[PDB]
Amino acid sequence: DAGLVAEAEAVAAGWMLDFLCLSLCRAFRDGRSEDFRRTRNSAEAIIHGLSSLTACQLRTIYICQFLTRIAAGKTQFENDERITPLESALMIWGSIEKEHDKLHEEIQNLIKIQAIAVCMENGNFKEAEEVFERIFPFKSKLLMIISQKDTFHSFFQHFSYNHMMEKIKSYVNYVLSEKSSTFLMKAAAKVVESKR
Amino acid sequence: DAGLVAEAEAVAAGWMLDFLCLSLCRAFRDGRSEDFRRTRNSAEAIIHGLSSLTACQLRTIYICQFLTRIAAGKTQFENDERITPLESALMIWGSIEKEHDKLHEEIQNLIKIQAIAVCMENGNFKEAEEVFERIFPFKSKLLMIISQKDTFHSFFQHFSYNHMMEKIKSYVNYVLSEKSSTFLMKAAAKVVESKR
Ligand SMILES: Cc1ccccc1-n1cc(C(=O)O)nn1
Ligand SMILES: Cc1ccccc1-n1cc(C(=O)O)nn1
Ligand SMILES: Cc1ccccc1-n1cc(C(=O)O)nn1
Ligand SMILES: Cc1ccccc1-n1cc(C(=O)O)nn1
Repeated sequence: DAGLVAEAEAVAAGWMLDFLCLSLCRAFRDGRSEDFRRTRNSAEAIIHGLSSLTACQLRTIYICQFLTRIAAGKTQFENDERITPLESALMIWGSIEKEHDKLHEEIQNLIKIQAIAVCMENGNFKEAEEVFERIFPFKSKLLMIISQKDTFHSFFQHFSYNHMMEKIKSYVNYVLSEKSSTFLMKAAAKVVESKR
Repeated sequence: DAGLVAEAEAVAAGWMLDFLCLSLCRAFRDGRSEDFRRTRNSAEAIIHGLSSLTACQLRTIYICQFLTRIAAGKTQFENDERITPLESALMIWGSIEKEHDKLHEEIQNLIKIQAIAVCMENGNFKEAEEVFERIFPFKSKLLMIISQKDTFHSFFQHFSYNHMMEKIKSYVNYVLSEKSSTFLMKAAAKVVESKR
C-alpha cells in the first residue's frame, strides 16, 4: 500500500527536517560557511518532499529561511524579489519568534539598520538610500548619514553587523537547545557514543 | 565537541542516504516522475554532506546516479559530458551490479541499443549515428538501420525501450528488497503502524 509507504516517507521527511534545522543552527553559530551552505541545500530539497506542514514544521522552515537570508546579508534574488537579502530576513522575522518581544524588537532593529549599512560598506550608496526608502527627525538623521557616506557614524557602531550577528546567535542557541532532543539527532548520538 | 557532533551528522547522513535511495527505487518502479525528481534532488543534496563513503555507500550513490540517467533517457549535460544520458548510465552500469552477470549483460545490451533508438525516436538521426560511433557485420546491420531511418525494425522491437525498462525494474526490485530494512524506513513504518 503506497498510502502506508507515503505516510512513512512523510514521517521520515519530518525527522530529516528537524535534523537539518538543528545542523543549520549549529553551522550558523559556529561560522562554518561551507557546512551551512550544504545543510541549507539539503534542507531546501527535503522541504520539497512535504506538501502539508504542521504549525511546528512551518516555524522550522521559516527559521531555516531566515538564517539563509541573514547568512547572505553581504552577498538573481534582487531581480526576483526586488529587495536585498536582509530586507527579506526582516519580512520573515516579522512573522516568527514574536512571543519573546524584547529580543524580537532588538533583532528587528539591528537588521533594519544593517540592511542600509551593508550597502554603504559595499560602496553602493544609491542602493543604501533605496533600502532606507523601502524600510522607513530620526529618518532625517539616517538620510543625512547615507547622503554624507558616514559609514562609521557612532549610531552605526551601536547598531553594528557584529551586534546583529551576536543577538541572532543568542536566539539560535534557544532553537538549538529546543531541537537538540529530536529523533534523528538522539539516535545518531547513541550510535556514536556506543562506539566511543 | 564538534568531533562528536560531526560524527552524529555523518551517521545521520548515511541513514538519510539509504532512505532516499529506497524512496527513489520505489518512485522509479511506480512511474511517479515528480516524486522521483524530488527524491533525486534530495539524495543529491544529502550526498554532498558526505566526503568519505564506505563500499556499500558508494554502491548506493551509483545506483541513484544510474537510475537518474535512465529516467532522463528521452530528455547542458550534453555540453559538459559530450554524451547522451543513456551513454552515461551505460558508463555507470559498467562498474556496478556485475556479480549477477546474466541480468547485467541483458541490461547493458538493452541500454546500448536504446541509446541509439531514443535519438531515432526524437528525429535526430545524425545524433543516433554519433551515439553508435561512440558505443560501437552486426555493426553494418545497425548502421544500415540508422541510415535508412528504420526505427521500427524487428531488432528494435526485441531490444525495446519497454523491455529495457522492465529489466531495470526487475533489478530495482532486488535493491528495494535489500534496503527495505534500513533504519529510517523501519522506524518510519513503526510510527505509521502504531497510529493505524
Ligand atoms: C524560499 C526561500 C526563502 C528564504 C530562503 C531560502 C529559500 N529557498 C528555498 C529554496 C528551494 O526550495 O530550493 N531555495 N531558496
Ligand atoms: C531601526 C531602529 C533603530 C533605532 C531606533 C528605532 C528603530 N526602529 C524601530 C522601529 C519600529 O518599531 O518599527 N523602526 N525603526
Ligand atoms: C553526478 C551525477 C551523476 C549521475 C546522475 C546525477 C548526478 N548528479 C549529482 C548532482 C549533485 O550533486 O547536485 N547532480 N547531478
Ligand atoms: C548491444 C547488443 C545487442 C545485441 C547483441 C549484442 C550486443 N552487444 C554485446 C556487446 C558486448 O558484450 O560488448 N556489445 N553489443
